[PDB]
Amino acid sequence: LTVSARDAPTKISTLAVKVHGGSRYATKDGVAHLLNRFNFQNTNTRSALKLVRESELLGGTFKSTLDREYITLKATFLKDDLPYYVNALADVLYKTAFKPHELTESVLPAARYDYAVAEQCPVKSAEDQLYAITFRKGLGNPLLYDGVERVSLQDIKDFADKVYTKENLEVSGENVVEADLKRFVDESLLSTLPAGKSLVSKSEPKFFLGEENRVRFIGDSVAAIGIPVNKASLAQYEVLANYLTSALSELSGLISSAKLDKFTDGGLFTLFVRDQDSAVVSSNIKKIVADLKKGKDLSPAINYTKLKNAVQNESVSSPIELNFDAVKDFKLGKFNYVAVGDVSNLPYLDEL
Amino acid sequence: LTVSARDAPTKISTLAVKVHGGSRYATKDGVAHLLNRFNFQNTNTRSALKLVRESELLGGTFKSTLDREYITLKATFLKDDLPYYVNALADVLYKTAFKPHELTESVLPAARYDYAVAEQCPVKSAEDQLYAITFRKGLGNPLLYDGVERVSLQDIKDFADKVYTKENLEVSGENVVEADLKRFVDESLLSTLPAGKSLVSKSEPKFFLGEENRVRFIGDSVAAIGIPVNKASLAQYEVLANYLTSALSELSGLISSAKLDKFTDGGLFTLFVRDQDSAVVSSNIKKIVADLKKGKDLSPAINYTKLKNAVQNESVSSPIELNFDAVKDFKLGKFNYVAVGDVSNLPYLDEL
Amino acid sequence: QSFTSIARIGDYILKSPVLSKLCVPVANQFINLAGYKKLGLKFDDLIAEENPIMQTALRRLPEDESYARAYRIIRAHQTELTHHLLPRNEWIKAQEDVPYLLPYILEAEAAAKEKDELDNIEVSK
Amino acid sequence: QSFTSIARIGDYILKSPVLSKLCVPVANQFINLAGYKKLGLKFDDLIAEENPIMQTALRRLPEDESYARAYRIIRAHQTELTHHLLPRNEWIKAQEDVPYLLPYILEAEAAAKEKDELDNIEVSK
Amino acid sequence: MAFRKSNVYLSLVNSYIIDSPQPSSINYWWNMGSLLGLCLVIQIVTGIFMAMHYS
Amino acid sequence: MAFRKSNVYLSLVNSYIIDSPQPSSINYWWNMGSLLGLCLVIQIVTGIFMAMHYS
Amino acid sequence: AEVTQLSNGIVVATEHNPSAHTASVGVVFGSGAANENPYNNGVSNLWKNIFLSKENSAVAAKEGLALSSNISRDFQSYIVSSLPGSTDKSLDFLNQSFIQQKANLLSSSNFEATKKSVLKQVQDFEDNDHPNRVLEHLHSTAFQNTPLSLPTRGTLESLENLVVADLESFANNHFLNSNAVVVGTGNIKHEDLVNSIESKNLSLQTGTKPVLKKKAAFLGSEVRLRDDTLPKAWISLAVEGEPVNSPNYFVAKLAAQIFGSYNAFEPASRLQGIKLLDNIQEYQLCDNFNHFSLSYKDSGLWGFSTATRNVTMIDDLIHFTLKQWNRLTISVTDTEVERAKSLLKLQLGQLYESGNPVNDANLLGAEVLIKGSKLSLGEAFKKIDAITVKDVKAWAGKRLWDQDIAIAGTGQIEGLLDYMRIRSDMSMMRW
Ligand SMILES: CCCCCCCCCCC(=O)OC[C@H](COP(=O)(O)OC[C@H](O)COP(=O)(O)OC[C@@H](COC(=O)CC)OC(=O)CCC)OC(=O)CCC
Ligand SMILES: CCCCCCCCCCC(=O)OC[C@H](COP(=O)(O)OC[C@H](O)COP(=O)(O)OC[C@@H](COC(=O)CC)OC(=O)CCC)OC(=O)CCC
Ligand code: HEM
Ligand code: HEM
Ligand code: HEM
Ligand SMILES: CCCCCCCCCCCCCCC(=O)O[C@H](COC(=O)CCCCCCCCCCCC)COP(=O)(O)O
Ligand SMILES: CCCCCCCCCCCCCCCCCC(=O)O[C@H](COC(=O)CCCCCC)COP(=O)(O)OCCN
Ligand SMILES: CCCCCCCCCCCCCCCCCC(=O)O[C@H](COC(=O)CCCCCC)COP(=O)(O)OCCN
Ligand SMILES: CCCCCCCCCCCO[C@@H]1O[C@H](CO)[C@@H](O[C@H]2O[C@H](CO)[C@@H](O)[C@H](O)[C@H]2O)[C@H](O)[C@H]1O
Repeated sequence: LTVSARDAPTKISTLAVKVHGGSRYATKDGVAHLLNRFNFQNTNTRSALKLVRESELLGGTFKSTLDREYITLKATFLKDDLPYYVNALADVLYKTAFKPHELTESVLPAARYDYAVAEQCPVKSAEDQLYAITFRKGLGNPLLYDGVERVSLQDIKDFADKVYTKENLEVSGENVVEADLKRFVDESLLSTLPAGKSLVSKSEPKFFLGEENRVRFIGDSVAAIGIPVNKASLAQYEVLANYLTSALSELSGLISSAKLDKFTDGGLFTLFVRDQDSAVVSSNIKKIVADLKKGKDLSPAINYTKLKNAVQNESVSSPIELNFDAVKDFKLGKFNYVAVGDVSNLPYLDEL
Repeated sequence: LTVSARDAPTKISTLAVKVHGGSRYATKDGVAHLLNRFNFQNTNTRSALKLVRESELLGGTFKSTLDREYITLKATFLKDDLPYYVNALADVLYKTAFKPHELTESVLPAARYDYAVAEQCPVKSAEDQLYAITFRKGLGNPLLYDGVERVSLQDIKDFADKVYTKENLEVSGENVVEADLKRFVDESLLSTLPAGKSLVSKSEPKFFLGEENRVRFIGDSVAAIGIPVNKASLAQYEVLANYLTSALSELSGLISSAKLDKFTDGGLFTLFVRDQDSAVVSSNIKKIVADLKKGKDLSPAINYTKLKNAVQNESVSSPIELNFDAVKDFKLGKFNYVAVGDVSNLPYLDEL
Repeated sequence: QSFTSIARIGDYILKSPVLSKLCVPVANQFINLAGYKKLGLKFDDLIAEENPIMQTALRRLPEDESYARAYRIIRAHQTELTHHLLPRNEWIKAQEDVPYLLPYILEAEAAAKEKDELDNIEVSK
Repeated sequence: QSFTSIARIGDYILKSPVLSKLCVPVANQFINLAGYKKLGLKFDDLIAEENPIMQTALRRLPEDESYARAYRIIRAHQTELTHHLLPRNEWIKAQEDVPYLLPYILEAEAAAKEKDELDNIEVSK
Repeated sequence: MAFRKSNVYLSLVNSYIIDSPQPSSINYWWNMGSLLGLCLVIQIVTGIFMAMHYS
Repeated sequence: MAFRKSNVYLSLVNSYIIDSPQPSSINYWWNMGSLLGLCLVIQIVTGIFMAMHYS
Repeated sequence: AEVTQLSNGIVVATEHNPSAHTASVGVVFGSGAANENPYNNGVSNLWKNIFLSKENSAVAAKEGLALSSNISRDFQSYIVSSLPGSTDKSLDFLNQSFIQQKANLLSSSNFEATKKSVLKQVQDFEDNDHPNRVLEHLHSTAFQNTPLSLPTRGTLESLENLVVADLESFANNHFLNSNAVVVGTGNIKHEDLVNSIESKNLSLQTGTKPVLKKKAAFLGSEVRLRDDTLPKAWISLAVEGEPVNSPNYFVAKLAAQIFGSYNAFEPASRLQGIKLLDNIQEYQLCDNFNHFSLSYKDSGLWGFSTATRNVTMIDDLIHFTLKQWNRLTISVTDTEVERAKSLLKLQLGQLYESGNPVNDANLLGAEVLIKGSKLSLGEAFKKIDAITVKDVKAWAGKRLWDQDIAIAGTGQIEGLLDYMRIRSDMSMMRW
């Protein structure tokens, strides 16, 4: 039961409850999405309506974000009302009602909406594809619920029991006094939660290389590549991502997006090329691969990536920091590739 | 301008104008589909309405079918009315109007329907995938129009120009007097057509092996395998398909469908495992591949494959026969695989 | 009258041995004289549904019971139009005359009540 | 009266040097006095559209011309309600007063007449 | 569709007197309304004709 | 939905007299209809009142 | 279509086809689902399935033979397919399967598995085949409590109550020589098949005549299987039609051809010369429909089946169709009759002269079992060409005008009005 907090003399604070139950832990496709979507619905003693109306009069709002790793219940409110929000979030984990009607009336439609929005963005279909081909069921699980695998009300409750346990979550505070936070947390229904295990793995996940998947799609075409990275090798990939997404690379204008998704047991580097016509996409992805295969870096972007990594002051437990001062060269070895869109006119991993 | 026919003393005749314009020849994804759906629409001298109304009074109907190889304009009618139907088919290839309003009012809606019906059956999706990974732009072309690649009216007219030529077609008559058929074809606009160049490739197409692609789908899951076969190696794959489907193989009740698509330059053996639940599709294809790795056949299915293959009475252009009188064993080397449906719980190629 | 109100008064009587021994028998008599069971209907099938609370409740009712309700209703209109009663072996028995919709109705009523209170809360600064 | 009929008569006159020189000057004057061009309308914009033929013709009209027809009509209604005409330089010119919809109307009519003939074909044995 | 449904006037007659969905079980007590319509007509018709000879 | 559109009676008033979409360019000649309605009401009301003193 | 038939106790009938490439030999019995009881219903479908059993099929596959079995209302068939020369071996398999395997195929392992198969098979049909399930209920309500009402596949209730004893009793009463016809179609010659039959002998199960009962009777009625969870409304409606051998057999078929079939999604189908199409395409009253003139031994059914997603205009679909039917009695035009003649010929052609030997076997057997010999197209075409407008009107005046109807439907049929409203439209008002 971890509890951290960084104080300040501000008017607003922000409570967070990081639960290790993102898509990577989903026993069934989309079950993590549905649970995340179920958060803040009725609890056995307070209704979703009561919660909203009450928190509004206080001056605070809630939200539950889903990650590939976490399910984060977060609250933003006027500093002095801390215990209220500590308990509200506590009640969500300990006694969410899970009424059959809430699933059909609020949850399913919201997830249907989340999916609908994402379904129109090909880079997200590619990101899902990348994870799937390199981690065949680990973090490779679909991020959202799409109905290809039916999830019953019971499956969602089961997953709630599997993930909502003391040893599997981290309570975090911002502009909050750590003394009271720990006090209020122990004083809440958090401490009463059964302390299960913690599927947070230490051993590096099994990965795959040389894999490719193609999906026909109407709209923009997108060619992307994925690369599994070590728990130690992720330092150079962090600068690689920034280098390619900065003015230092004469090919940053050739790529839509590039980043390094970090986890405690490794990470995944992803680079996407997106454009209206397949011909433009093809040229870029080829020019990107060739220039990276003929590897080059020399770290002229070590100070830059050092700044960009710092402009992420929210993770009260982010990965390796000083690992930047090390390694400077880079050469594109093996990787994974996906083609979304005008597939019949996109490059195959074969010709890359 | 090959013209064949086989007479008989019946009441009904069949006229077919085979054109090497199947999906395999499509310059853009789906143009072959649209062109097929455009046949029998307005011609510069006779409208679609007049054709139907007049042909009904005569005693016949028309139809245009799309293969992976051909676009067949068939016509069934009362024997003594042959010239009318020879001229009718001729006008289609020669003076089809291609009016912009026909594309929006009839053609596109019909193609939308074809795609809509096809999209609901997962084995057809699996079959398109097999072709797409084993071959990559000829035989691997999508069979139907899906809009991922926009096709204009002009593109349809261009493919018509490229495909409808004297050298690229065969006039097949069934239950018709060959002497007269040859006479009417020459007298018709069929012979006035610009002599082109037969698009048929004599040499075997390039192919790929050990390829895999996964497609998420709501409904029945399907695991399928595709194997490219040589021109001389096709007789054994033909009896394999009949073996695996007959009561001679214990694993026939484990497979939904299995066939060998025969072309003049080779073929593709397709085997599909379809079922409501993924656990069953997994165990089956798993057992199928495992048992096929153990090279067996002995050929007890030779006289059976001869009978089954003899049910080609309507086909007036069937491949090599004499080949069956040989080959008794079948192994199983490298092949291509596709998973459609509950992908997250279907086998990968690695584990087969 | 709200079902919450009916239940409040009814529970009170049902918990009281004195009132319960006095009223329930009269109520049992009333229900048998009512005769809806002879038409094959359960009491909950008789509740006027043209109001938001009942529409909410009927929406939430599980599929299987909903199909069952529909049958009892259709069968009843038919029986009533022929001016007959159903054969005894088709009459709803007391054991079967269960308040299947009631819990859904009480739930819907409580939610609307809270929503009404929250819509009209006063604030004390 | 159908446009097929109108075109037959007008073409005869148009093909005849005698009638052409006697009739056309009259028609030019008729059109100028009509004043529809002073409101920014082309003659084809004037065709009453509440009938099958016009609807299929208007549906078949390319998008670009349809957007322009739409504008000419809205512009006309606005000018008319203000009881003015358009500024001189906004008037449709004789070269712009092109029969853009006629070919579509004639195509629809020819198709409709054929359907009418085919729906009533008599058969001689 | 049928002329009784597409015509501006007939569609009114159709919706109120022809295709109007009635509960399968309404008894004779539901016949009183049509009877009141008859009464009104009877009263009006007879009244007008008498009105012609009244002072 | 606004009460004028939802109510059974007011919705008729609304579709004919309130939200009825009129062509932007109709001129004063299109004012005769309403004037004829006024005429009918004038005739009926003045007539009924005179009828009270007529023989 | 050319026949040849001889006898020697066992009646043999063939039809040579020099351009066949294969040949089919088999036996067809003059007993189908209409010869079963409401409690042994499905026993024939059961026989069909054990004949096509996995074991039995392997024994034929090794021989280069393909099996086929069709269960209908009046007849039942078991056919074997082989190459033109292997015909001698097909008769051996037939003789082996029906004059030796009286307990081979009826083993506890084979039976219980087959029973289990046809059970799931029928459960699926009843679960998903809406158009055929509806058409089956049409027969069920039209000929209720009569031979013709029983579904060819049988009911799940009687299917799961069947034992080997039920299969045997049916065989003992129907699989008789007097109720069968050995059929040979394909390229084989007549005076050659009979020899191989004479090559053997015996008479196991002969002399006995099949059983008799009550005749099929049409009753004006309806069966409604409403299911609001389905995306469509599937309905079938018909009047009492014509039995095979009726003087109006071809007239009734020509009448059905007049209204024909239609698929709203196929461009050419929308252009047919059927007046009804002008009424149903404006608001798109249906996705498809098809008229039919079903004919059996005792009675027939003339009508149509439709599928529609326009669940709010079903009354118009029915209204317009029945209003067109009225025309057959009072105003059908010469051209409509002539267009029907042409197309009937075409359909009769595609039926009787397909390149398929198994289709011709079933048609040959089923027909000789009734009239004694299959009808030639030449004669059929002559009867068709002789049909006049008056013939059609006289016929419609008796089978259509103000006659009782049979209805069946499933899916979203709330918009399908009551019986009387439908029955009323079978005629028109007149002075
Ligand atoms: C002074 C001024 C008077 C003016 C008013 C005149 C009109 C009177 C209207 C009567 C009325 O509304 O009574 C309705 C009750 C309810 O009845 P229910 O439950 O719906 O019917 C079941 C039917 O038998 C079904 O049966 P049915 O098959 O429809 O035939 C019914 C019966 C109807 O007779 C009538 O005319 C109805 C009054 O026909 C006969 O068998 C009679 C043969 C002589 O009918 C009764 O019970 C009547 C007693 C009050
Ligand atoms: C006869 C006995 C019984 C009948 C009594 C009732 C009489 C009413 C019938 C008259 C009628 O309908 O006339 C219609 C014409 C057409 O007019 P238009 O083209 O649409 O108008 C453009 C407006 O000036 C716009 O201008 P405006 O801004 O709407 O003001 C208009 C004008 C309206 O005057 C009226 O009373 C309307 C007739 O007000 C004025 O500025 C002048 C006040 C005298 O109005 C005319 O000017 C007549 C032209 C011959
Ligand atoms: C709802 C419709 C009507 C009702 C309830 C009604 C009722 C009555 C009553 C109770 C009387 C006296 C009856 C008597 O004892 O003689 C009466 C008389 C009369 N009514 Fe009406 N009336 C109606 C409509 C009409 C109409 C529309 C007219 C006028 C056109 C009319 C004209 C007369 C006349 C002329 C008398 C005098 C003759 C007589 O005594 O019957 N009535 N009416
Ligand atoms: C008491 C009698 C009548 C009343 C109260 C009446 C009322 C109306 C009303 C309110 C309108 C719409 C506004 C307008 O155009 O003025 C209208 C339109 C119309 N009326 Fe009348 N009307 C009457 C008699 C007639 C007569 C006698 C005719 C023709 C013989 C007629 C023909 C029309 C036409 C054709 C329109 C549509 C005009 C258009 O929109 O271009 N009306 N009427
Ligand atoms: C709505 C159309 C109506 C029109 C066009 C109309 C027209 C007329 C005309 C032309 C006269 C003769 C006027 C004269 O020269 O004195 C008249 C008289 C009369 N009308 Fe009407 N009228 C109408 C409605 C009514 C109604 C509803 C009543 C009700 C009873 C009525 C009652 C009378 C009476 C009592 C007289 C005689 C007294 C008089 O001369 O004004 N009218 N009407
Ligand atoms: C203000 C309201 C006053 C009266 C309300 C009463 C409503 C009943 C009206 C009766 C109309 C019957 C028409 C039937 C019809 O069109 O179906 C026609 C059949 O009509 C007939 O058979 C005629 C039977 C004689 C009708 C008796 C006339 C009624 C006496 C009038 C008294 C009323 C004041 C459709 O018949 P089909 O469906 O079999 O093809
Ligand atoms: C107190 C009255 C309350 C007002 C409610 C009005 C309800 C009317 C009830 C009685 C309906 C009976 C008459 C309807 C006539 C149907 C025929 C018809 O509309 O044909 C009309 C033409 O009618 C005429 O020309 C004259 C109508 C005079 C009506 C005299 C009473 C055809 O109209 P159509 O619908 O086919 O238009 C197609 C679009 N071009
Ligand atoms: C020949 C007649 C021609 C056609 C007649 C229709 C023309 C309508 C003109 C009348 C305009 C006046 C409408 C006022 C009614 C609006 C209020 C209303 O309907 O409230 C009604 C109650 O009305 C009454 O109790 C009295 C009816 C008034 C009778 C007037 C003589 C509430 O009805 P509500 O629409 O709100 O229903 C939903 C709420 N659960
Ligand atoms: C407002 C008071 C005035 C009342 C006047 C009374 C009106 C009486 C009308 C009587 C008969 O009108 C007549 O009805 C019969 C149905 O019953 C119609 O018959 C029609 O349907 C019947 C079936 O029920 C068919 O057998 C028949 O072939 C068909 O024509 C007939 O064609 C029509 O002409």
